[PDB]
Amino acid sequence: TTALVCDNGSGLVKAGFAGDDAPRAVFPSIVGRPRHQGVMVGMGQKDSYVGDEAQSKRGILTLKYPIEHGIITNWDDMEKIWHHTFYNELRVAPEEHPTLLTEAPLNPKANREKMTQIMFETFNVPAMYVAIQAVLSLYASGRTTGIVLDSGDGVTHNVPIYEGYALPHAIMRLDLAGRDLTDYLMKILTERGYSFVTTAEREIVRDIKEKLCYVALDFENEMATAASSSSLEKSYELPDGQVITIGNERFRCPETLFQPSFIGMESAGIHETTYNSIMKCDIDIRKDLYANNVMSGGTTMYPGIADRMQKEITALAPSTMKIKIIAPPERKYSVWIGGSILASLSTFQQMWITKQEYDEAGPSIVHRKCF
Amino acid sequence: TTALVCDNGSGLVKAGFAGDDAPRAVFPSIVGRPRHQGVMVGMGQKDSYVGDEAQSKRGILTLKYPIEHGIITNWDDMEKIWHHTFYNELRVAPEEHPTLLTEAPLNPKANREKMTQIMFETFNVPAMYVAIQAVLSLYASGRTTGIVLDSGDGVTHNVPIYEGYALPHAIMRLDLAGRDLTDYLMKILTERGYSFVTTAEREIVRDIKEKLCYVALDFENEMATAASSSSLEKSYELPDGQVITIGNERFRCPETLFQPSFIGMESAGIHETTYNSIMKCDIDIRKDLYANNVMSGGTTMYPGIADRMQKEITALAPSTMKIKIIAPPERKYSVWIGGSILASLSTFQQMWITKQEYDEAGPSIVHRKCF
Amino acid sequence: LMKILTERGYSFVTTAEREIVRDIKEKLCYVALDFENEMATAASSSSLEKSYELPDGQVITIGNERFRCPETLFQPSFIGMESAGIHETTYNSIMKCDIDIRKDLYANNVMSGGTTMYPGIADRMQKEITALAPSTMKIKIIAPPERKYSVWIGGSILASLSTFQQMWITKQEYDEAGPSIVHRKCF
Amino acid sequence: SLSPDPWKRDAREKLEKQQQMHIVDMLSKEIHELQNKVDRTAEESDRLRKLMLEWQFQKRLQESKQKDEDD
Amino acid sequence: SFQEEKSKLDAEVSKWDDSGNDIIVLAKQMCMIMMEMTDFTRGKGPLKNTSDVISAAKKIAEAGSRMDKLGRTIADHCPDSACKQDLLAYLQRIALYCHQLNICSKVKAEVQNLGGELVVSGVDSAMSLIQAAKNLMNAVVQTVKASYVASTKYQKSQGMASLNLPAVSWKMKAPEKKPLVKREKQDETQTKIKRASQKKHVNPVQALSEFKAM
Ligand SMILES: Nc1ncnc2c1ncn2[C@@H]1O[C@H](COP(=O)(O)OP(=O)(O)O)[C@@H](O)[C@H]1O
Ligand SMILES: Nc1ncnc2c1ncn2[C@@H]1O[C@H](COP(=O)(O)OP(=O)(O)O)[C@@H](O)[C@H]1O
Ligand SMILES: [Mg+2]
Ligand SMILES: [Mg+2]
Repeated sequence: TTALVCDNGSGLVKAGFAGDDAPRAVFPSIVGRPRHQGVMVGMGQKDSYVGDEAQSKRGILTLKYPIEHGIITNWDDMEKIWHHTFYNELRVAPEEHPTLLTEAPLNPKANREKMTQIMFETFNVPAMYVAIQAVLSLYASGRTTGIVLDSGDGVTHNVPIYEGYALPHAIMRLDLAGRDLTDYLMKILTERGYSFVTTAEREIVRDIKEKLCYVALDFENEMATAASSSSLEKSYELPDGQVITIGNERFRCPETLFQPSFIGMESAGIHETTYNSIMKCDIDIRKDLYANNVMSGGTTMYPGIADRMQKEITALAPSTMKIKIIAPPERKYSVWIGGSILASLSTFQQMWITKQEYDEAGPSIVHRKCF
Repeated sequence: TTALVCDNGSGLVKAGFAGDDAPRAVFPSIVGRPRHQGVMVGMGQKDSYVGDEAQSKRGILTLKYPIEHGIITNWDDMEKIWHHTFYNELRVAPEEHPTLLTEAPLNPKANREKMTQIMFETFNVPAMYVAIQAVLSLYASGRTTGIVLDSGDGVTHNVPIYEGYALPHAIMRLDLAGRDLTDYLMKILTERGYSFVTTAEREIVRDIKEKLCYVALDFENEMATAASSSSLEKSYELPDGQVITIGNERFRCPETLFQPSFIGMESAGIHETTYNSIMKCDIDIRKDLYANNVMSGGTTMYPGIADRMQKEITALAPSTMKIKIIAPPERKYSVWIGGSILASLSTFQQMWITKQEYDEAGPSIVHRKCF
Repeated sequence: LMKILTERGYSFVTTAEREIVRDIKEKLCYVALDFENEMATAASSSSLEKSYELPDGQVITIGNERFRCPETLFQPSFIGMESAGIHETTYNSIMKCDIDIRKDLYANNVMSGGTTMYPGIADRMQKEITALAPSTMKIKIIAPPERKYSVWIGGSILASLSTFQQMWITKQEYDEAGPSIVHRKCF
Repeated sequence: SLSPDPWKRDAREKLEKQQQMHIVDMLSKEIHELQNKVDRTAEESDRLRKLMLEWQFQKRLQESKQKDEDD
Repeated sequence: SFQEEKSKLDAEVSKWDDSGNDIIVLAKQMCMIMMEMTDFTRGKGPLKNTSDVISAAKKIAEAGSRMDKLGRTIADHCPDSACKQDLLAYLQRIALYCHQLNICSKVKAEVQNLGGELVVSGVDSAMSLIQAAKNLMNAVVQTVKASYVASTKYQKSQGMASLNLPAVSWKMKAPEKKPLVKREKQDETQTKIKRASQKKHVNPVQALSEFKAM
């Protein structure tokens, strides 16, 4: 019986069977409930929509996110999503498949303890295991050394790995991801008179960001050219037939990843924070860590982000060093792909957290075994 | 057994049995009393005529409407009409037939509380229920998503509904209907030398409107063709044999629906009242509301009213989207048909207002349940 | 207020009558300290009824609508809006600041504008804010009597300052730079 | 089946109308049979009397109803 | 492998004549009727005029009542849980849509007799019944999947005995693998206004085609 590889991030839930090369369920991680008054008889018995059906009824629903900043905050809703991805999206029996869960580094200790307790007690999974976002990304790249920059929807973190060995002291975590960029774009658009205030409208701004935003190779030059001409303008059509225009906001929303002071944060940019982590490593392994730079996650999908990323690192590192950046076209699903490889490994079949171990040790077994 | 379905409006009264496909009693909602000296002995005992029999003796009566602008103003005459339709029209005993009533939205609360009190105390029905007229129009249309434009004899209102959920904040009610068009026609007709001042003569003018009036696609262009030629003239024969002629007044009377300033009202036309109601809804459901635009009521029976509405909406809405108008041939009885569907429904048989609940709560029970 | 006034049978539809409703609101409306208690007391007795006289001489009576209209500030769902009330918005803003200044921001809560002149809004805001903040902190609300003209009073103070004459927008500055000068200088 | 449906009521009305339209033919046949018997009995006069009365009223009703389909 | 394929057809065709005792076979009968009236708008199906659509309205509505009976039996034997609550939610919608089809079709029938076919000469009166038909089918697809989940989840549970559960006569297909990347095309260059992606609505034929007999 094949294992289950579930990658439940802040924004989307990816699930599938171990050994495959693609997930089978990719739906938003939202739960919506009606906020209006039901008049037609028999149409109001349903009181909770999960996933794709919730997104198709944004007009009469309020959308909540069970996960924010990679930390689960609502547990009743999270159980609903897990039940939805086993019986509806995958249509399998949870009680006869070991399940592989994933978690981000430097999360609260009690977070994964509650994740394991729910899996064994409720879904009766025979076994389970918890992995790390950045570690699984290396498998998808087919390398054993390098530094991983995973930028998702709730958290951005770096993990340097050399010859299959980790350096926990050099791991950096930054709570600035795609969700923060959506809020900034929502506020910036008010300069032209466009206002979105509802939770349903926030999903419209997310669609605009993924279709019109890009990273500028040089920020100052683009600002000078933006005001002089109108060659950087683009138009987007709202669902109600209205058309909006965007000028310099196209390259301003993704640019705050390098200047977090725009949103008010004191943390350094992504280019600087990965440079600090490299110099926190030993001097012998820095020679190759400059190369083998792996980027993963949906936030790393902006056009020209790699070109800007390489230029900034070059200006910091000595001129003798060679700087390379790896950006696969499939990097949105890199975390899940590495999960399938690990779950189907021949030598990995001996550290699944079996149910018998859980009974004699309680939920605290994950800390001493799972990494 | 069978549950009565009575739809009492400003002009007409509709009643019948739930589960059927057509009403069994349609008579005018007027009560007349004699106004002349009686000289023949024994012929003056009758002092009040109700319904059709009052309409046949207009020459010696003063007709009055117990309901105006959708609000019951004479509770003594209203009980006369309710007794007429239960014994002389349907030939049923109210003691064993729950009844369903209708009432327009944004109506005073005291209207339905006193309506319920009469039903339970006077006629002694086992159960009852009060619904919204605009909601019942969607039941008869075989739909669950759309905006209903209901225009009867006293009130015109708009109610948007999406997936069986109402949006109370987007409901617009305008007190302008057929009875106001009849009064304007009498004033307009005086230009040609015809005078109708008696209440009995208002029924003559009402019949003239229903047989000769129409809505012009373009008012300004039609006025030009009215003066140049005499091809728009038609003649009507009065009961006493006199013949009248109508010129441009045929399309001037129904024009006040789109130009309420003719009567002196400051409000906007019915075309941009619906557009304002749509624009007050959420941006995501506006696509399904521009289509599925349902029209109901006898005032919407003028020739060309559906085509005129579509032209006016299309000029206001964005050109990318499509606007549809639904005008069923039987739209004069849409409100009653929806009531028959709701009353006979299996899932509805648990939300009647039983007489037991009225005992422990009084007339106020209707607000918490009927809505 | 115009929408919920039709429940009693009074209808105002024209723009001229919208000014009549505004005058009624400014004289008869107030903020309820506890919304649920006021609802129960309104149904139990008619001690909250007040009368108003229209220009034509008619007299209308208003019951529980006096405190329902200002309640939509704290419960925007009444008018169909989704965002949180003013009591919660002013608390979300505080949490978005750094922790070192939150103590001083919890105090010195200043109100302004005519909308904040409802009788009891100062007390209601304090009750709701304290229920969200930790019990250790203290909450103070400043409600000057002249807060309807607070915005203008500050403006006269700034323009008359002796160190402000160097940041005006001279006409010759606008002549060569155009209307875009207002963005970088004025704030 | 789940809820009362108008088709069953329509069928019931049609069956009732057909029964009413055949009972008059049965009545006419009974009148013809009792009329043409040369022999007479005491317990037959009242029956035959009520029968012509009912048939004559039914024929009058039919004649009045027929004209309503014209102008 | 030629002989092997014949066994699958025999097992599959063996359930097409179950006399409507199973839930899945009833839903398949439902969908075929709806496609006929859906294709009536294009005028390329067995139906030819409005009167054909009205006759089809009764057949799909009458089959709705039997679907309600079949679904409710499973819900009663199922212990209270999330799956049971979801199952009963759609059964409320089936009663409303089925009742609407019965009354509305009767109204369209009487109007045909009174004013003639020229009143309903336009196809506009036809989509009133067609709209309610596809509304009913969406609820029928949902209640089939909900009924299946409760059957498989509580197959061993007491009270499910002597019942025709889908868990013992049907199997689910594994969902298709998602594409790793959306392939770009050259048509987006011509369009100067970037629009939102149209939502993909599931087709009832495809939603029911994933069922396979044991
Ligand atoms: N083409 C794109 N350009 C920019 N941002 C994107 C694009 N596609 C997705 N995103 C953003 O990246 C996020 C993707 O989330 P994902 O990569 O699945 O990680 P997680 O599962 O942790 O949310 C989304 O929140 C979205 O806002
Ligand atoms: N064919 C028609 N053309 C124009 N106006 C009509 C027509 N039929 C009815 N009306 C007007 O519309 C009104 C219809 O009343 P109706 O909708 O049946 O109930 P209510 O009394 O609730 O409005 C009548 O008062 C009549 O004046
Ligand atoms: Mg992720
Ligand atoms: Mg009406």
